[PDB]
Amino acid sequence: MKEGIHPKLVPARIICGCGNVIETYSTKPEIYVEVCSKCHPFYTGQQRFVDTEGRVERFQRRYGDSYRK
Amino acid sequence: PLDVALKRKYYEEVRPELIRRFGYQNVWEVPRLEKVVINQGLGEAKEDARILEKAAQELALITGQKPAVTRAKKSISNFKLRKGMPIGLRVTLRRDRMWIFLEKLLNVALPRIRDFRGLNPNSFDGRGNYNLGLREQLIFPEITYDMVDALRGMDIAVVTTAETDEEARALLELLGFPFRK
Amino acid sequence: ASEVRIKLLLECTECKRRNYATEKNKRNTPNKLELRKYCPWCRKHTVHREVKI
Amino acid sequence: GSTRNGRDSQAKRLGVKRYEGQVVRAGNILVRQRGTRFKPGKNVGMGRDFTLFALVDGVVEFQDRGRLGRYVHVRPL
Amino acid sequence: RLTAYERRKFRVRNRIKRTGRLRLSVFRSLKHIYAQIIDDEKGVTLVSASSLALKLKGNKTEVARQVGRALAEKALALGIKQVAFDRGPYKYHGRVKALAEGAREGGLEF
Amino acid sequence: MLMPRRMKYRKQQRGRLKGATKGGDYVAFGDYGLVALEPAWITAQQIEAARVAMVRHFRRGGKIFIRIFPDKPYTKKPLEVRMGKGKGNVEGYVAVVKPGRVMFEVAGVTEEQAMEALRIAGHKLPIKTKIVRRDAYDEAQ
RNA sequence: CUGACUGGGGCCUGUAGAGCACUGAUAGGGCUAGGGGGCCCACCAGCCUACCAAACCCUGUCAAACUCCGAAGGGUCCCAG
RNA sequence: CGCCUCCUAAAAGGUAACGGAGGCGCCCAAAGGUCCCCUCAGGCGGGACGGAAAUCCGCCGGAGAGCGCAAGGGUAGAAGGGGGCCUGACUGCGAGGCCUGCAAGCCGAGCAGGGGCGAAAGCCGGGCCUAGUGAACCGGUGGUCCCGUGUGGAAGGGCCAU
RNA sequence: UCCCCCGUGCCCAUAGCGGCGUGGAACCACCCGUUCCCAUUCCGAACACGGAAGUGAAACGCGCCAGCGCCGAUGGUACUGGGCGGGCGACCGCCUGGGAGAGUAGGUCGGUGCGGGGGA
RNA sequence: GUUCGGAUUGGGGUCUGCAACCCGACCCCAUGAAGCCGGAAUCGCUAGUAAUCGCGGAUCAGCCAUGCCGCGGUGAAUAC
RNA sequence: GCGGGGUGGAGCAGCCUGGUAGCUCGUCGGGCUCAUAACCCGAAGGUCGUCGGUUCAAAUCCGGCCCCCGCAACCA
Ligand SMILES: [Mg+2]
Ligand SMILES: [Mg+2]
Ligand SMILES: [Mg+2]
Ligand SMILES: [Mg+2]
Ligand SMILES: [Mg+2]
Ligand SMILES: [Mg+2]
Ligand SMILES: [Mg+2]
Ligand SMILES: [Mg+2]
Ligand SMILES: [Mg+2]
Ligand SMILES: [Mg+2]
Ligand SMILES: [Mg+2]
Ligand SMILES: [Mg+2]
Ligand SMILES: [Mg+2]
Ligand SMILES: [Mg+2]
Ligand SMILES: [Mg+2]
Ligand SMILES: [Mg+2]
Ligand SMILES: [Mg+2]
Ligand SMILES: [Mg+2]
Ligand SMILES: [Mg+2]
Ligand SMILES: [Mg+2]
Ligand SMILES: [Mg+2]
Ligand SMILES: [Mg+2]
Ligand SMILES: [Mg+2]
Ligand SMILES: [Mg+2]
Ligand SMILES: [Mg+2]
Ligand SMILES: [Mg+2]
Ligand SMILES: [Mg+2]
Ligand SMILES: [Mg+2]
Ligand SMILES: [Mg+2]
Ligand SMILES: [Mg+2]
Ligand SMILES: [Mg+2]
Ligand SMILES: [Mg+2]
Ligand SMILES: [Mg+2]
Ligand SMILES: [Mg+2]
Ligand SMILES: [Mg+2]
Ligand SMILES: [Mg+2]
Ligand SMILES: [Mg+2]
Ligand SMILES: [Mg+2]
Ligand SMILES: [Mg+2]
Ligand SMILES: [Mg+2]
Ligand SMILES: [Mg+2]
Ligand SMILES: [Mg+2]
Ligand SMILES: [Mg+2]
Ligand SMILES: [Mg+2]
Ligand SMILES: [Mg+2]
Ligand SMILES: [Mg+2]
Ligand SMILES: [Mg+2]
Ligand SMILES: [Mg+2]
Ligand SMILES: [Mg+2]
Ligand SMILES: [Mg+2]
Ligand SMILES: [Mg+2]
Ligand SMILES: [Mg+2]
Ligand SMILES: [Mg+2]
Ligand SMILES: [Mg+2]
Ligand SMILES: [Mg+2]
Ligand SMILES: [Mg+2]
Ligand SMILES: [Mg+2]
Ligand SMILES: [Mg+2]
Ligand SMILES: [Mg+2]
Ligand SMILES: [Mg+2]
Ligand SMILES: [Mg+2]
Ligand SMILES: [Mg+2]
Ligand SMILES: [Mg+2]
Ligand SMILES: [Mg+2]
Ligand SMILES: [Mg+2]
Ligand SMILES: [Mg+2]
Ligand SMILES: [Mg+2]
Ligand SMILES: [Mg+2]
Ligand SMILES: [Mg+2]
Ligand SMILES: [Mg+2]
Ligand SMILES: [Mg+2]
Ligand SMILES: [Mg+2]
Ligand SMILES: [Mg+2]
Ligand SMILES: [Mg+2]
Ligand SMILES: [Mg+2]
Ligand SMILES: [Mg+2]
Ligand SMILES: [Mg+2]
Ligand SMILES: [Mg+2]
Ligand SMILES: [Mg+2]
Ligand SMILES: [Mg+2]
Ligand SMILES: [Mg+2]
Ligand SMILES: [Mg+2]
Ligand SMILES: [Mg+2]
Ligand SMILES: [Mg+2]
Ligand SMILES: [Mg+2]
Ligand SMILES: [Mg+2]
Ligand SMILES: [Mg+2]
Ligand SMILES: [Mg+2]
Ligand SMILES: [Mg+2]
Ligand SMILES: [Mg+2]
Ligand SMILES: [Mg+2]
Ligand SMILES: [Mg+2]
Ligand SMILES: [Mg+2]
Ligand SMILES: [Mg+2]
Ligand SMILES: [Mg+2]
Ligand SMILES: [Mg+2]
Ligand SMILES: [Mg+2]
Ligand SMILES: [Mg+2]
Ligand SMILES: [Mg+2]
Ligand SMILES: [Mg+2]
Ligand SMILES: [Mg+2]
Ligand SMILES: [Mg+2]
Ligand SMILES: [Mg+2]
Ligand SMILES: [Mg+2]
Ligand SMILES: [Mg+2]
Ligand SMILES: [Mg+2]
Ligand SMILES: [Mg+2]
Ligand SMILES: [Mg+2]
Ligand SMILES: [Mg+2]
Ligand SMILES: [Mg+2]
Ligand SMILES: [Mg+2]
Ligand SMILES: [Mg+2]
Ligand SMILES: [Mg+2]
Ligand SMILES: [Mg+2]
Ligand SMILES: [Mg+2]
Ligand SMILES: [Mg+2]
Ligand SMILES: [Mg+2]
Ligand SMILES: [Mg+2]
Ligand SMILES: [Mg+2]
Ligand SMILES: [Mg+2]
Ligand SMILES: [Mg+2]
Ligand SMILES: [Mg+2]
Ligand SMILES: [Mg+2]
Ligand SMILES: [Mg+2]
Ligand SMILES: [Mg+2]
Ligand SMILES: [Zn+2]
Ligand SMILES: [Zn+2]
Repeated sequence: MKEGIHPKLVPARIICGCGNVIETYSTKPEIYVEVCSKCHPFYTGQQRFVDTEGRVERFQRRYGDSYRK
Repeated sequence: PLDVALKRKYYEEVRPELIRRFGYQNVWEVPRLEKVVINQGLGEAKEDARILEKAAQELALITGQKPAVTRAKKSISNFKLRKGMPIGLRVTLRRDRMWIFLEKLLNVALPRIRDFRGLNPNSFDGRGNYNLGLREQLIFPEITYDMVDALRGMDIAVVTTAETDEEARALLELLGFPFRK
Repeated sequence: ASEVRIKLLLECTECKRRNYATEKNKRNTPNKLELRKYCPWCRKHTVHREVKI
Repeated sequence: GSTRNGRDSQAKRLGVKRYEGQVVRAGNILVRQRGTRFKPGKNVGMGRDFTLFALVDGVVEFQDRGRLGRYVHVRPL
Repeated sequence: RLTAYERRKFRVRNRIKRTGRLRLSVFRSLKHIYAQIIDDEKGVTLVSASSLALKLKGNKTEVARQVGRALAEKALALGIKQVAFDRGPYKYHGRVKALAEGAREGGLEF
Repeated sequence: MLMPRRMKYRKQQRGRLKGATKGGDYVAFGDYGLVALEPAWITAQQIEAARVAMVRHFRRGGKIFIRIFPDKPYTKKPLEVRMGKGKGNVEGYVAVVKPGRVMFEVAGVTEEQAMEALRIAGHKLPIKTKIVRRDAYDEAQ
């Protein structure tokens, strides 16, 4: 490479909020992230976060079977 | 040269599994990465504040490599464009710096992305190459909220040595690209 | 040759004689022309300078 | 009734000046042309307006080298 | 459909012929470096020299300088003195520059 | 009626009418044809007259093929002017037609239906004509 | 003896004719963006088109200022009458 | 009404009309010299803001792009695009020819002076080319130190340049 | 004197597009590195250097196939130099010498010079 | 454009009523619009008044009442 | 035949000197008035006669066609 135009690469410490640490190289020796590959919802198989909804509607009402027949 | 995780992972896990699925008879027949090119079609800096050392300083931190200018090929009325006007940046990553960038890209960037639901399956060249877009450069780890004046994403082109989308798809998924469908 | 594209001379900066005549666009090139040319008097090259025609 | 036309230019008398097998002196003009219809070959100069002329005393020869164009030569006598 | 290698090759070679000299054309491969002096008026090679024919050693650059002093050595024996350097697609530098300088010390004129 | 939709040049020199046709000399589409026996500039006004006549016989039915087209611009100086002051103005368009061309071909019609419209068509033309039907010679070109 | 003309030989040319490869023109057919039209929609797509019609392919044609071709001739130089 | 391009023009050159069409009366200090490197328009596919069209990746694409400006010719085996160093957009000449009634117009190898680029072979006396122009008379201006009306100067003229 | 490869020419698509197959001992290429010379409007991609673990995957070279491209007769015609007739013309004929273009048959998946390196 | 402002909507509940789709009120989670003091123009009030604050009642199952009829708390400026 | 011209609904600018469409009236919504006018406050509407070309870009520069105004059309 040309000298004096290039940011310098060093061993880097990317930290996640799950406590995943990643061994890599970067222009900054230490970085923290909010999220990573090791914990993300879409990422971890199909960990369907806050909603394992299945909708639930619309057959789902069912309140109740008390209307007469 | 540098030992890094993805570069290592390619030879160790990606290489053999690929030779499995498609049964190549030559080591060079099997899919490789050649280059990842990063681009910022910018052009918001056509006239206005054609001082984009702020984004060249950005891209230089993201990739550890000084971007080059792109300039207008032809003048355009509707775009307010003088021929030769400075309208974008482009850095070409090969070899070690290519891996290191993809490494941070796959492990960090795409996760930090707004409502990420997987890379687009269909952005495949037809000749086995792949392209994707970013709305924000904050998506990376080396760019804090502080050091930015404005939102500026980018174009990302990854070239394979593959011939079909299918070998390309496999090479990239095996490396660690998250596809929705 | 025009109103903006003027004619001019080059004066040898050493012996002060004019040995070459040419033109320029005085809007595109407001400074005086400076060029090295063979001066037939000094018998060598000399910086020649644009002077009024 | 009137014409918005009327004009044309002076003819320029272009073309080959010396044909193959003709004896020429150094300097003789061989071909007058607009662009390189013919190309200078051995012993043949080309001037700023494409004019092919002989560099040595001798005899003219033409050669048609396909996609390489047509060439004029002078062979020393 | 030509390539930069091919075009550059013609580009310098065409300018060399026009000056009518004998051409000292140089081939440089990954291992070896060859050189032949050609009379283009006959389509004919008049003298040659190559590392591969001289069975020479290691350092490509010194190897070049040596195949150079060689080519001249055989050359002056045939009366050849004036000649012109065909740097082909190769930038005048490194291995090729070295062969050239070898030819010069040998007394070949250019 | 027929005329070019646009052209590189507005006015065309007159030229000649020597020789038999260069082509157009064999039946190519329909069942019967009308062929020119002598040279002429056939005007668009005649071609349309001849065409209309043929559709007028058929009423409902048939298909008419026009194999000539008026692309040559026709010039005339304004009435009562003297020679000079430039070329006349374009006033109409003509089809340059030499001996042996098929100008019109018909299809989808009885033979008497075709002989007759081609005949009636023929009267509308400034030249002599011969009616011909498709032969293996036509087939073989 | 070098001339008009003539014989052989080389080189030069873009006409007659022809051709549609380029620039344009061009009739019908195929295929098919774009619109127009008729169904169904405003949830945004769809379907039919004896409608006008790009580009492409086919058949068939036109051109002083079109040429993938291309004569007979003509010009010039050498040797000879 | 002068100049350039095309056709008419009958395949050398030339060729008329109040025949058919267009352009010029500029421009560039780089759009010049040279060394080094580079290859277009367009089509399909892929890509945040991004559109028919900005910039990015791939594949096909001999030239349909580009070459300041009209047209023709030429041209990527560059005359097109980028960069470095530069001013040959030279002084003194010019063998030999194109064209041609004259006068003009044009092309030019080579020798010398002093230079520019190049390792060099070499190239360079402006520009891919063909328009961008005006003979002489009269005078202005810088230089030259040639004549100077008895003599020394001067006045005024000659010569080179504009 | 024959075969293969590396150079460098000539002929200027009968040499090209596509498809299939083949070659790594040798040569060539990719290749292994980026210390050094040198280099990127960023990138050792290019150019360049020092190399020799692998591979003929890309490239290249060598063969095969006529789908495209390219070449293409014989015959006949158009036209025509010169010589004659015919028509009021537009135009049309005969004689002698010359003779296309289209198309048809058909050919083509190159030939050859010189110098190197290897093999018989 | 905020701990200002509380429209718009999404989701979930209570109640009245035979019945709240058109078409009720209320509660809760989330959404958090216009609006930075209002163009030409124009209204009310002379003292316990104007301004500001809450409370009740009639109608009435519930209620689209921010309307109306009353009631007190605090409480001015100014009239040449 | 020569010169000038076509721009919201009416009538004129902008064109020469390419990038930006303006003025008065009129229309529409509001205000004053019992009401109307006038007057006051806001607001809509020209894709520049066409088709072609030059340009990076055309109301503007160049060509074609169309319609309008003015002048000419003489010795005969
Ligand atoms: Mg895809
Ligand atoms: Mg960030
Ligand atoms: Mg690929
Ligand atoms: Mg008139
Ligand atoms: Mg006129
Ligand atoms: Mg004329
Ligand atoms: Mg003339
Ligand atoms: Mg003339
Ligand atoms: Mg002419
Ligand atoms: Mg000629
Ligand atoms: Mg020259
Ligand atoms: Mg020149
Ligand atoms: Mg020959
Ligand atoms: Mg020769
Ligand atoms: Mg040979
Ligand atoms: Mg005539
Ligand atoms: Mg007539
Ligand atoms: Mg006429
Ligand atoms: Mg008229
Ligand atoms: Mg006339
Ligand atoms: Mg006329
Ligand atoms: Mg008519
Ligand atoms: Mg005909
Ligand atoms: Mg008749
Ligand atoms: Mg045919
Ligand atoms: Mg004699
Ligand atoms: Mg003679
Ligand atoms: Mg003679
Ligand atoms: Mg003769
Ligand atoms: Mg003809
Ligand atoms: Mg055509
Ligand atoms: Mg065809
Ligand atoms: Mg004709
Ligand atoms: Mg012609
Ligand atoms: Mg012709
Ligand atoms: Mg001939
Ligand atoms: Mg002639
Ligand atoms: Mg002759
Ligand atoms: Mg002859
Ligand atoms: Mg004789
Ligand atoms: Mg003049
Ligand atoms: Mg001519
Ligand atoms: Mg001619
Ligand atoms: Mg001629
Ligand atoms: Mg002449
Ligand atoms: Mg004019
Ligand atoms: Mg420059
Ligand atoms: Mg240049
Ligand atoms: Mg330069
Ligand atoms: Mg492209
Ligand atoms: Mg695209
Ligand atoms: Mg988009
Ligand atoms: Mg785009
Ligand atoms: Mg071009
Ligand atoms: Mg220097
Ligand atoms: Mg002379
Ligand atoms: Mg003369
Ligand atoms: Mg002249
Ligand atoms: Mg020198
Ligand atoms: Mg030097
Ligand atoms: Mg010279
Ligand atoms: Mg230029
Ligand atoms: Mg010029
Ligand atoms: Mg001149
Ligand atoms: Mg006088
Ligand atoms: Mg006079
Ligand atoms: Mg004087
Ligand atoms: Mg004196
Ligand atoms: Mg005196
Ligand atoms: Mg004294
Ligand atoms: Mg004296
Ligand atoms: Mg004195
Ligand atoms: Mg004096
Ligand atoms: Mg004096
Ligand atoms: Mg002078
Ligand atoms: Mg070879
Ligand atoms: Mg060979
Ligand atoms: Mg092949
Ligand atoms: Mg193999
Ligand atoms: Mg192969
Ligand atoms: Mg090997
Ligand atoms: Mg092996
Ligand atoms: Mg190695
Ligand atoms: Mg280093
Ligand atoms: Mg070292
Ligand atoms: Mg490398
Ligand atoms: Mg292979
Ligand atoms: Mg190669
Ligand atoms: Mg075969
Ligand atoms: Mg041929
Ligand atoms: Mg043929
Ligand atoms: Mg024949
Ligand atoms: Mg005759
Ligand atoms: Mg005949
Ligand atoms: Mg005959
Ligand atoms: Mg015969
Ligand atoms: Mg012919
Ligand atoms: Mg033939
Ligand atoms: Mg073949
Ligand atoms: Mg050999
Ligand atoms: Mg051998
Ligand atoms: Mg807000
Ligand atoms: Mg309700
Ligand atoms: Mg709030
Ligand atoms: Mg607001
Ligand atoms: Mg505030
Ligand atoms: Mg308030
Ligand atoms: Mg208020
Ligand atoms: Mg008021
Ligand atoms: Mg009161
Ligand atoms: Mg109550
Ligand atoms: Mg109540
Ligand atoms: Mg309500
Ligand atoms: Mg209340
Ligand atoms: Mg108006
Ligand atoms: Mg004006
Ligand atoms: Mg203006
Ligand atoms: Mg109103
Ligand atoms: Mg009113
Ligand atoms: Mg344009
Ligand atoms: Mg505008
Ligand atoms: Mg326009
Ligand atoms: Mg336009
Ligand atoms: Mg107009
Ligand atoms: Mg009058
Ligand atoms: Zn994590
Ligand atoms: Zn001097």
